Amino acid sequence: TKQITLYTATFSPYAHRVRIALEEAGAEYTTYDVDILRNMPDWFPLVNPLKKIPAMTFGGPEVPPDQPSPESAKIAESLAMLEFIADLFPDAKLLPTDPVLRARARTFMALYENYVNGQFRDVWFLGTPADPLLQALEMLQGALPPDGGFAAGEWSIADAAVIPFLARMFPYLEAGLGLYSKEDGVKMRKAMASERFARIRQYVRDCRARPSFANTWAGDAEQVEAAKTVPMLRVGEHHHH
Amino acid sequence: TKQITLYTATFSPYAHRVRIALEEAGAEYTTYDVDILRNMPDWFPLVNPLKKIPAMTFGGPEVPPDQPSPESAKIAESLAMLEFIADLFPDAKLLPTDPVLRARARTFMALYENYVNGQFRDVWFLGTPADPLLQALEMLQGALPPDGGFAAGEWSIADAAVIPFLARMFPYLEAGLGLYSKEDGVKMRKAMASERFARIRQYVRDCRARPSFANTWAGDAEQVEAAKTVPMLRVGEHHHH
Ligand SMILES: N[C@@H](CCC(=O)N[C@@H](CSC(=S)NCCc1ccccc1)C(=O)NCC(=O)O)C(=O)O
Ligand SMILES: N[C@@H](CCC(=O)N[C@@H](CSC(=S)NCCc1ccccc1)C(=O)NCC(=O)O)C(=O)O
Ligand SMILES: [Ca+2]
Repeated sequence: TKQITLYTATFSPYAHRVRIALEEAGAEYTTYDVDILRNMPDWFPLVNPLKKIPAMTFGGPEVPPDQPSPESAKIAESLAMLEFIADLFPDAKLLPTDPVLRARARTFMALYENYVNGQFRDVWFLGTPADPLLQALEMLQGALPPDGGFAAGEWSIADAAVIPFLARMFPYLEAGLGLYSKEDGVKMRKAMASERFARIRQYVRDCRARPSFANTWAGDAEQVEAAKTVPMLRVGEHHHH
Repeated sequence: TKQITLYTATFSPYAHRVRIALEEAGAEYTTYDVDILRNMPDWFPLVNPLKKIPAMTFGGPEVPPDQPSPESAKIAESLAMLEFIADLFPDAKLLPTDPVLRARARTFMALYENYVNGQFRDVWFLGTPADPLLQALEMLQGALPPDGGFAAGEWSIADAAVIPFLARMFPYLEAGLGLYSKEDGVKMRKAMASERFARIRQYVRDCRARPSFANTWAGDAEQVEAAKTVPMLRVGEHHHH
């Protein structure tokens, strides 16, 4: 198989998505953990001109990750990477075969990206109000099959897309990480433990139980420590509405 | 053989995406145009509970669009619909077969969704400064093959995803529709006419020349009039500095 190199960082939920999918695929791959606390290496724009993590190279000669080759394909954007891995490894069935079930997976990924993800970003990094995030999570939970299972029934890349963010939410809340107020932290912790969110808590447990999560997660406390190194999580800053 | 119904509106670039893809697929389908100036029908949340257009039903008995059946699948989110149409009509080759070229298509869609679409929204609906939108458009332009072609080479759903927005930009600017100032309107019109943006103009021309655009566009002047009906475009209102 043509080589896969993923440029990643422990804190990054977008990178985590692609690590999960690569584990589920059974792929051979290399990871290279960047250090955002130091100057970005001058080679990094060769693998992602937008200066984003994850970055992915595919094919080309086998080279050290810090010496990327011009011959490798440079694949940008985590959701594009998820669909790429699903295309590369059809025997791993990272999407359903049925068109309608595949659409459920794609719909779930779009619902998350369009209505939930920006709320996580704004509540955590800007300290905007928590209620719209809780409303968007309740909407997303309503898209899950009610009786159990994953977004499209069997596990798929839709679950790789979403679990990195939901799995960080619980330990980040408990550690008090984020720019939201104390009041909104209390509200979120009570809501996420309440009966209204029992289905999404089961979904999180089901996704975390898979080896693809265990093998790509540093541990709750270690992930909290990695997130504390993120400059935009301006420590000691909180916003109040 | 299963029925497709698309709930649409002329002004909506998101619905336009799916009309283009259905044309390219050679699908048999029904459209039902909603009227956002009157009360939303009580049946509409049965097809989409987020109150969004487009909405799609698939399968079930043939029924009038205003009497949707519980037996049809209810598909939400325009990009999920595009991928669904590609899956349903494999002989139409609405995505490449090669995995790397497929990833170019997905990347282009993610670049537009994540970095460009929100700039269009800020500038048109809030009147924020135009420079970040021009920067994001230059980035998107840079992702196209420079010597010609569509986003992934051959035409794909990536081009159905992006042309509705780029095609509206030119006539909207010429009509002065959107919350940006005259100064930023002049700036954008000059920029989009300059050699800096020749490649994206070629892209717009190439996408517009296909029958799938012609058969799904009401004409520039008619599309402008339809957009004037949108409340959040606040016709007559402009924000300065
Ligand atoms: N749309 C993109 C988004 C990727 C992204 O935002 N990644 C990083 C942000 S980009 C980043 S960390 N780039 C680092 C560039 C760099 C490389 C090497 C050394 C130093 C810096 C992230 O996880 N932020 C945290 C959050 O939003 O919760 C995608 O889906 O891949
Ligand atoms: N993420 C969604 C976005 C869909 C969306 O925003 N659609 C409409 C907005 S939702 C809409 S128009 N809802 C109408 C609901 C309705 C149905 C029937 C009667 C009355 C109202 C739109 O085109 N807005 C214009 C723009 O953003 O440029 C998608 O990708 O499908
Ligand atoms: Ca439901």
